[PDB]
Amino acid sequence: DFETDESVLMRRQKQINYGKNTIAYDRYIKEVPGIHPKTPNKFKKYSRRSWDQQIKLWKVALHFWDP
Amino acid sequence: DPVYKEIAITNGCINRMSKEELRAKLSEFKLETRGVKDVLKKRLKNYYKKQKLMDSYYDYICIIDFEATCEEGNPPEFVHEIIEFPVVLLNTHTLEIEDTFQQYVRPEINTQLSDFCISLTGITQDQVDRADTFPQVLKKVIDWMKLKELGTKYKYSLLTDGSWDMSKFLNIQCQLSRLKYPPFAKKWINIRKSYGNFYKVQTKLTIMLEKLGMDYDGRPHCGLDDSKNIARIAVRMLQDGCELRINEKMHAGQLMSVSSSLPIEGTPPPQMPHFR
RNA sequence: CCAAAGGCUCUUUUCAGAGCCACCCA
Repeated sequence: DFETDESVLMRRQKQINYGKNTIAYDRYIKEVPGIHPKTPNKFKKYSRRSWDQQIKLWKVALHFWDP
Repeated sequence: DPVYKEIAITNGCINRMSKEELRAKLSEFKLETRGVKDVLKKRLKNYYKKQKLMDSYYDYICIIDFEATCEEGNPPEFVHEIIEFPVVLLNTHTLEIEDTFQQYVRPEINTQLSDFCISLTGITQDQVDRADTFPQVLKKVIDWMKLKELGTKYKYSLLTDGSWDMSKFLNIQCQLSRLKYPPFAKKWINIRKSYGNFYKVQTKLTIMLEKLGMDYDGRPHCGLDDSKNIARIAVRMLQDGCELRINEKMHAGQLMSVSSSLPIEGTPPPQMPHFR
């Protein structure tokens, strides 16, 4: 079973948007896998600690198109 | 503000540094170089933040660490009575211990200290036998704070290593002595909670000093000494740029957290509580 | 699979910041 809660999905999506609304993210999609940063799947069931961490590692990763 | 943008970026940059790299910059800027990796990351981040950004704060902080009657095995259902009441006055501007107060307390029920208690705390039966009762010592402690002009001329707060000195020890001691829990003691700073949030690292006074590269000074479990060592920790945290805040309170005889989202809490001047 | 993960919560300081609970207090 997956994540159904709308409020959780919405919060996660906003977090993802924060990452996608970066230019490193657009640099990424211009150019471009296994190391390529993959966007966290919001419908997946994850603990708060795990979801946030995945989002943290993902956002750091996208700056491979920055400092 | 755009300058915070620049900070968040340097923060990430400091997040990826190794211990030596961290230890290197701090040395370079002539700052404290001791402490675990997390302590240093934090120390270095505040240096920048501080640099790239260029009171309402407490003038003094009273560090208090009670010692109480105890028993071997440390049973959960034990009725503790305070036997040592120390107070260490920390000047936040000067960042030095200005003065101290220490008194032993003679317990009314457990009149005889167990052997475990005597060896643990180092407080002897003679010291307690000739000591005063809690209400009397509380009176003297309050008169001492009044002489320091705490709450009137100076903004201050109580600070403890944990939440039991206030929520448990002083709490039941008041019940035993039959007096109302003192209002000036209802809110306080739990240094452990702060330390954990600030540096991101259980919590024993002994572990907090260690992760800071500090050595304990004095006899462990001597109320005054622990208090003095806790002050060394608070000083260091203030120097590492942490704004210590009253973060826990007593409400309905129940422990509750104080929101870090509220203006700096000023503690009322001390007043001897009434009986009943 | 992997990766992530103590259970949670807030914020565009989001390459980031902040907090609650649990654990700890003689």
